[PDB]
Amino acid sequence: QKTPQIQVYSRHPPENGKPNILNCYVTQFHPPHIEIQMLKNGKKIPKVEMSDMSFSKDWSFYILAHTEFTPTETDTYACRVKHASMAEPKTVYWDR
Amino acid sequence: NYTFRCLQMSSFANRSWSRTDSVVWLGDLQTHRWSNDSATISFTKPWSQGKLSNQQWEKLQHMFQVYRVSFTRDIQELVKMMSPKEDYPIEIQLSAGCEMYPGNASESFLHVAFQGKYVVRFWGTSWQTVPGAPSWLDLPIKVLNADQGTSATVQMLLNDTCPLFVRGLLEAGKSDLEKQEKPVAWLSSVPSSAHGHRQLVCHVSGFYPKPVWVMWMRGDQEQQGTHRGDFLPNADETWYLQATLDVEAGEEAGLACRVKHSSLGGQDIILYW
Ligand SMILES: *[C@@H]1O[C@H](CO)[C@@H](O[C@@H]2O[C@H](CO)[C@@H](O)[C@H](O)[C@H]2NC(C)=O)[C@H](O)[C@H]1NC(C)=O
Ligand SMILES: *[C@@H]1O[C@H](CO)[C@@H](O)[C@H](O)[C@H]1NC(C)=O
Ligand SMILES: *[C@@H]1O[C@H](CO)[C@@H](O)[C@H](O)[C@H]1NC(C)=O
Repeated sequence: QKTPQIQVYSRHPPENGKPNILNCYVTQFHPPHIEIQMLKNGKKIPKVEMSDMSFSKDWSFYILAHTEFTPTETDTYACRVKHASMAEPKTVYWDR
Repeated sequence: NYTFRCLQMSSFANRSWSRTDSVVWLGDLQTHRWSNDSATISFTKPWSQGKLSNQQWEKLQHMFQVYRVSFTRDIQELVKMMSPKEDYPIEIQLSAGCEMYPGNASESFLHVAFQGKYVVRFWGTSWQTVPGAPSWLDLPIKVLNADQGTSATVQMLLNDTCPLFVRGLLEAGKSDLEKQEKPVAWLSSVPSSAHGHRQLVCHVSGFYPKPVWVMWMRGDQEQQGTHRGDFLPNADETWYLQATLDVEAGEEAGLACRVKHSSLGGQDIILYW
């Protein structure tokens, strides 16, 4: 049993009011059953693309979530993960 | 120098629930997916069939379809043979394929993990448990090594088919595999874990292929405090990476991030703080 690491990053340099993509890469977890949500000001973003699940040389799973977004000055973004290795959901905020 | 790997992920939650999903990678590009939901393997590239004819592909796919159904029932029957030592939920992973060297040389591999831990491989002409594998596997592995038809098939796949197929992929997928995408870089800061410090961050994104150089600089002096992070995939088959430098307050001035990449052809990106 293994705890997911979560990293959040934009595809392009963030300019306010310019379209961009926000990525949430979740790694190092086991077992493969996992829920990933991306959040805008604490609400779930509905249209989120997921890559196929895969795994590394060390057998730990990984998967990429991404979504279209255009940043602003006041909007805050996060990626929240529910997994059986954690009694609580882990949330990682986008750095900016 | 490419590694072709077919990855299978099988989950068994109880006697009535299981799914098996696969993905195939040639280096860092995905060539196939095979969801539990589809009868057929799906291509994720225009060149995913390699140089094989539709006849050869159908025959290969057909064998995997047989295999997936047989795998699923074999494992669930093996649960009841060794219960209640190890009960549900059960996770199995297979990683199989070949490493392609220059001069038309290759090494093939077939590795299996149980509950996230390497336990079995195919080697030469037989399946074998690895040292430290649980001893209840020794009998099931003998049962399987008695199936000489499976053994000959797996031997064909590893010795002939795998390097054959991959030679074709490399030819047919040349322009994607040899693609060059240019990095775009930008600078920012985030809080440091130490007091009176700021963490300078140099972000580099959209580059392909993977190899890249990124350093914080003060003139020609490389800043040995540069902490390079992991390669993180973008969703468009390019790479993302960031390098950080924790610096005292006031000492930021004069710093620069410098990026080298094969797609820039000597023309390094240099950003200044
Ligand atoms: C597939 O390749 C392997 C080589 O890895 C062959 O297995 C070897 O066979 C030789 C000669 O028959 C044996 O003396 C070796 O002990 C085997 N190697 C190992 C590492 O155990 C295998 O015969 C080949 N099969 C086919 C169908 O070509
Ligand atoms: C089997 O597992 C699935 C998925 O975890 C679950 O939804 C289902 O209720 C289980 N069924 C039985 C009979 O245990
Ligand atoms: C996976 O596919 C098999 C075979 O088609 C099917 O019967 C099984 O119920 C599927 N499992 C899930 C969880 O959808």
